[PDB]
Amino acid sequence: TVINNWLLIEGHTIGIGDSIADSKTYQDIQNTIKKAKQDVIEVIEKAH
Amino acid sequence: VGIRFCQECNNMLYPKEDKENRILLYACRNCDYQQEADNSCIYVNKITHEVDELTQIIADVSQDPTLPRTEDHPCQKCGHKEAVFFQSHSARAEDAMRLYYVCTAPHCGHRWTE
Ligand SMILES: [Zn+2]
Ligand SMILES: [Zn+2]
Repeated sequence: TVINNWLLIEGHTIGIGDSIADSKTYQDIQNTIKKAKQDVIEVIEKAH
Repeated sequence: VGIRFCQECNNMLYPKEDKENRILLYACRNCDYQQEADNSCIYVNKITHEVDELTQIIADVSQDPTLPRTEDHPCQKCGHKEAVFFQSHSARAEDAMRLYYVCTAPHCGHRWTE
């Protein structure tokens, strides 16, 4: 009871802004994915 | 290693032993036919079966639009730039991810593995 009635004051939510990171983080994630793709391509070629 | 057929009833020749001369004979049991066995070997068993796939690879595979092709590795015979490559494509091939290239361009049909 007391915690719900305090959240009546503070409030809680979820939104689009909660599901997006900074542009630097997006660039880092893209760089990591590109590096992973390059490494797996190199592994495929080495196995070939 | 192979199978030889009779010429009278066209049945299968089984190996027989010529007791009097001590030579391998192929004698059909459907009739009385007996023939001299040239190879002197009957059965060969490659249980590890180090078989070459390019002998089982047909040239028209190069006509497949669903197969990848690179200009990196040229043909040995005709030196054509573009060649289609694919894996073993065969079961019980042990553990093999090696590449079997087939040269494109008509009437070439050359194949090679690297
Ligand atoms: Zn016969
Ligand atoms: Zn060629």
